[PDB]
Amino acid sequence: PSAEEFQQLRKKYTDAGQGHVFAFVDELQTGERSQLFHQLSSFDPVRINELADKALNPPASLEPLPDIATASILDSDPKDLEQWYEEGLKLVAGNKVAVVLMAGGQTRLGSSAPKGCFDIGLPSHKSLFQIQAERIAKLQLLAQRISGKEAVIPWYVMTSGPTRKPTEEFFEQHKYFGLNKSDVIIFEQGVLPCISNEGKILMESKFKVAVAPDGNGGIYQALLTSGVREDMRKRGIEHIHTYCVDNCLVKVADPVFIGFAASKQVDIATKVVRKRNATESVGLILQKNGKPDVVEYSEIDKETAEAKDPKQPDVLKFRAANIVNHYYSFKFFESIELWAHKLPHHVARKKIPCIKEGTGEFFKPEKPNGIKLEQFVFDVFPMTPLEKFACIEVRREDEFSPLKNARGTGEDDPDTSKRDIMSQGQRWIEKAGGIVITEGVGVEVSPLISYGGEGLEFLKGREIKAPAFIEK
Ligand SMILES: CC(=O)N[C@H]1[C@@H](OP(=O)(O)O)O[C@H](CO)[C@@H](O)[C@@H]1O
Ligand SMILES: N[C@@H](CC(=O)O)c1cccs1
Ligand SMILES: N#Cc1cccc(N)c1
Ligand SMILES: [Mg+2]
Repeated sequence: PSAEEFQQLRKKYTDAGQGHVFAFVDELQTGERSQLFHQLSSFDPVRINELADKALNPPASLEPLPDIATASILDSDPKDLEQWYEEGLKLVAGNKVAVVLMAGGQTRLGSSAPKGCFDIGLPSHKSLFQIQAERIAKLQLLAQRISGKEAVIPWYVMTSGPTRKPTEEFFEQHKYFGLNKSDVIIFEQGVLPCISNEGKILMESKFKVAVAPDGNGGIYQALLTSGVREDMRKRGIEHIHTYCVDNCLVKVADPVFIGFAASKQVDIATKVVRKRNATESVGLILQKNGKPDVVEYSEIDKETAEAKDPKQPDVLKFRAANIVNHYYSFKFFESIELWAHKLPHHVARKKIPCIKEGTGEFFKPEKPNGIKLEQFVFDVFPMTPLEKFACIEVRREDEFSPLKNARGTGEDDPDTSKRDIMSQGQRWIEKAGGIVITEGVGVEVSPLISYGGEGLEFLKGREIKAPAFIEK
């Protein structure tokens, strides 16, 4: 507001080679001026230059994880599965388990609304959010069955600038899907400015810098400034499940996963499924320089993606596909301030509509004109010793069905999503003794009826005409 303050900021940016952001301040109303001022005050231009330099002029041994760090639901001792399930449910019952939902993604889907609101066309027309909340509701009920006391899994929902407000409205319109409003917290990750190919801050309007969400790796710094970590501490949380909004099969706060990690006493555990083929758009979990790590599908070499296991020439050497289902101890979140700044910035070339520095005409670029920076949630893995890390294989058909693409794509889209949920529901019923007569597919089982296939005895011997919906 004061010329003294506005000039000092203009000197900082102009000294930093970013003076062009003041190019149009004389055309500006006093409100558009204070907006430009406060947004520019929130960035350190010299820090921006450092980020841009490392992204635009940037300056190792890879093996599978050692078996001491891996497990698999597909061949664990059934006694371990039962023990891990029970211990997981006891942790839920003790009110020590929190969930962080990563829902700050806008693009491959072409929907205006947050991805969590999407109706994949199930007979219930439930959104991804609602299905996920109902797994929470159901899990809290199952855990009460082994304590006779209320169980609470707080739901921390991480949004972005783009998705925050519509997410909150959506939850409020659905009355938080029957959870207690005081146990669901919506918070927001931060942003970084978008950077041109020449290292210049890009301007979205004559008074606003173009910025973008700082990647799901922004979760950690967001846990601090939002107050979520403090809330977790107040609730006595000790175990956190973090996952991506787009997976309609996500086993929220999965008791087997939690029990497995807590009994191994790891700082961090993560779920994988067998990679479907060499080109699947998934990060690969592996051992890099003797540490647990993830190579993202956008950064891996073709030679690495196609390497083959020696005695199995038709199988991929690296096939532990990351399904974005992570466990943390609370102790680990208590260290965020020591290492949140060590997280790398990954770089994507983007077409960012902006104002031309010269004339000032808002234009959509032909070719990629700049970059976006993103920290990745899993880049904490190499901070974690192998002995404090666990990677457990799950079943894709039960645990991983991501919504990445629009209806009509043919993979990882609303139709494969719906088909996976309903194939799962039929499978559950059949194992419980039900019969599904199909004349044309599958059955949608509400999470409030069954979290993971239990509680379906009441359908033994009963015939079900697919498509069907089983609800309370
Ligand atoms: C930073 C991050 O979480 N990347 C994840 C995430 O990729 P996306 O770019 O967001 O589609 O989801 C994939 C699973 O669907 C996972 O394999 C990958 O490693
Ligand atoms: N997760 C992706 C998102 C995108 O490509 O838009 C990124 C990789 C590297 C920087 S951003
Ligand atoms: N738990 C824990 C912890 C504390 C400090 C640093 C790292 N890498 C982990
Ligand atoms: Mg193993």
